[PDB]
Amino acid sequence: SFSGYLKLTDNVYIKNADIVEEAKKVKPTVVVNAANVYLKHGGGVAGALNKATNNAMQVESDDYIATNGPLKVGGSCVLSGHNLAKHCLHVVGPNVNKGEDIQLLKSAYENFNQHEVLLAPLLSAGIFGADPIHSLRVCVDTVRTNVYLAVFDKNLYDKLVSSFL
Ligand SMILES: CCn1cc(NC(=O)c2ccc(F)cc2)cn1
Repeated sequence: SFSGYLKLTDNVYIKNADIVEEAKKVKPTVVVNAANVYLKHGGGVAGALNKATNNAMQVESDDYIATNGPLKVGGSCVLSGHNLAKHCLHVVGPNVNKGEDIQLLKSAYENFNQHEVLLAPLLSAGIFGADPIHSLRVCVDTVRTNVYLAVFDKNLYDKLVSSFL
């Protein structure tokens, strides 16, 4: 199971880890992707997860978009986890670098509540432009299921833990 995590709350855990390496190691039932509405996994966590699947995640995602159209900001879809997990929950947090409503971050985290346990990144953090400290606060105040957060950046992980209220 998950190892080396710091317990933040009853159900939220955090670790300084590369979510791809963490997924390959644990093979969780659900790995969360920091997706965009088009499921175009170009960079950040999405680009890294997709590259780990040898682009199979992108091929599957393009078929999903061709059939269903884009996701909503704050929405999600469950697709295959490929070699990383049983499932990948593609969750679209608001991208503040695209002027998207940061209030949609709570709606984005609500998708995690449909899964009993998840391996996840901080939504809207990194290249999505939101403050990761704010993302962690929304996560702990929204998610009620067991979430294991992987924070790639050591310095950010330390800042998140040391400032956690
Ligand atoms: C650790 C590497 N890294 C940190 C960030 N983000 C921030 O720290 C931040 C802080 C305040 C903001 F208003 C927006 C973003 C993205 N990558």
